[PDB]
Amino acid sequence: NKEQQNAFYEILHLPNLNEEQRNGFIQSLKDDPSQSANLLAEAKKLNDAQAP
Amino acid sequence: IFPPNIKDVLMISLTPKVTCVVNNVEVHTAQPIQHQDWMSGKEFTISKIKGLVRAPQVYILPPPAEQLSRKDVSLTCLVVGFNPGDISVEWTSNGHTEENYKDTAPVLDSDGSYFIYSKLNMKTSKWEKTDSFSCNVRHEGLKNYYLKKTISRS
Amino acid sequence: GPSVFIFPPNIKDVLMISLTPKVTCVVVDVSEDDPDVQISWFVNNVEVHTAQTQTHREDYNSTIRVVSTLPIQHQDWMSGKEFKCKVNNKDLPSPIERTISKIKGLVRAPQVYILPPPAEQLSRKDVSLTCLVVGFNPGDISVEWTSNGHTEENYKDTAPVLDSDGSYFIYSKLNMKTSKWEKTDSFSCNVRHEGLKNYYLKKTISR
Ligand SMILES: *[C@@H]1O[C@H](CO[C@@H]2O[C@@H](C)[C@@H](O)[C@@H](O)[C@@H]2O)[C@@H](O[C@@H]2O[C@H](CO)[C@@H](O[C@H]3O[C@H](CO[C@H]4O[C@H](CO)[C@@H](O)[C@H](O)[C@@H]4O[C@@H]4O[C@H](CO)[C@@H](O)[C@H](O)[C@H]4NC(C)=O)[C@@H](O)[C@H](O[C@H]4O[C@H](CO)[C@@H](O)[C@H](O)[C@@H]4O[C@@H]4O[C@H](CO)[C@@H](O)[C@H](O)[C@H]4NC(C)=O)[C@@H]3O)[C@H](O)[C@H]2NC(C)=O)[C@H](O)[C@H]1NC(C)=O
Repeated sequence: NKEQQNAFYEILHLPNLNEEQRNGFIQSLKDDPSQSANLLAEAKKLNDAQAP
Repeated sequence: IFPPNIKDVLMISLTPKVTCVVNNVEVHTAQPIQHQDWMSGKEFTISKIKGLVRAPQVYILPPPAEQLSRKDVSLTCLVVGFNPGDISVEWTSNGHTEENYKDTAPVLDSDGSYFIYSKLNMKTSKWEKTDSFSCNVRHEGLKNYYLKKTISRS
Repeated sequence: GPSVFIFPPNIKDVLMISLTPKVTCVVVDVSEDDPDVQISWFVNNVEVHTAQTQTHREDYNSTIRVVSTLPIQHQDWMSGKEFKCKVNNKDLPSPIERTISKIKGLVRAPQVYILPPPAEQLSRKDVSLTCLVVGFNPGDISVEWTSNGHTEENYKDTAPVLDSDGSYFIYSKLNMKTSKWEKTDSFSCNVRHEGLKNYYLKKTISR
């Protein structure tokens, strides 16, 4: 419930992710919210990677 | 043609649906949409119209003093200064959901924002027996899209 | 083709005797080329002729809007007489009738409470005074604000919302400077309703 929400809220505002990455991060998040913790970190670091 | 319910969009654990009664690419699953396709403004015709997007203040008002001599009282949740008008207020006592509430329409305030009032009726026995009442707001302006301000009797 | 809309009197005009209720008929999309429109009025199918009808140019879509206001007596509105407006034009084969009438039925006085600003809001530049009016039938009500005898005009209020018991509740929010909430000695919420003694009840608060 609560963890997988802050997940969704941050993933949606990560500014260097592209459409498809964000799209698949959510999908791969509402399908087994267990790894909500790890899926943030994953998207988090893939953002910094793709900064200009 | 209608938008989806705003609580359905601002929480990933629910499903927003566009009702006839996607950017010119056919989809064959009607009877439901991705939360992100609506927020970034795709055309379904209808879209999520953005404008100024201000975040609400959320205060709980207790029963007015004059009403506490009665057999029923009224909790008030005033939510102020938000945009767009679309918002979702709902009530809990600790963790169990209270649903004898009614709420007004979003009203345009003087600064072009919106306020909304929500009113939980309960027996006066319930107001002094139950330890917490929490009012639960879901606007896009809020962090995590969620906000929970709580009042207790004293 | 043109269309007619009918509109019931101002709840403030009804709940004060010195003032004068009016029923109104508005005609929209009257062609600029035939702005002549005939309007007859029928308080209980009795034709009446006191209707004041004006013809207006709607500069937005280049059409004519006709407005006929028939002033009425309190007792005929309050009793539930059925006011009717017939409207005939060239662009109307056979005319168009609108009818309106008060909803005689259940009536309940409101309770009226002033809610002080929430505790968390005392610290900004502006506060919010709440007037909670609950339990009234029918849904037509009037809430205004005063601080002593000086009328306050920065109020906004909600639609009467139907509560659970079949009553209407309503909220009126007076925003003000936080200096005003602490400077001024008394703020009054003032409700008019057809269920109150003298159609009026005043509730007043201090800091
Ligand atoms: C050409 O342009 C004009 C003007 O354009 C308008 O104004 C410009 C400036 C632009 O802003 C533009 O976008 C606007 O469109 C168009 O004129 C409009 O035409 C509409 C119909 O096509 C007509 O429809 C609604 O009328 C009622 C609302 O009107 C009141 O509120 C308006 C909002 O502020 C205001 O403009 C009006 O003046 C009017 O105000 C009130 O007037 C009283 C009399 O003077 C006064 O006492 C009162 O104080 C005052 N208050 C306020 C706050 O203004 C609606 O109620 C009405 O609803 C009915 O019809 C629709 C569909 O038919 C339903 O969805 C409704 O539910 C309702 O049906 C009734 O339902 C009830 C139950 O719900 C039943 O019991 C009844 O039997 C039903 N029928 C009746 C007759 O009651 C309309 O939705 C606009 O009012 C009208 N405005 C004006 C100013 O003329 C015009 O159409 C254009 N032509 C085109 C596009 O071809």
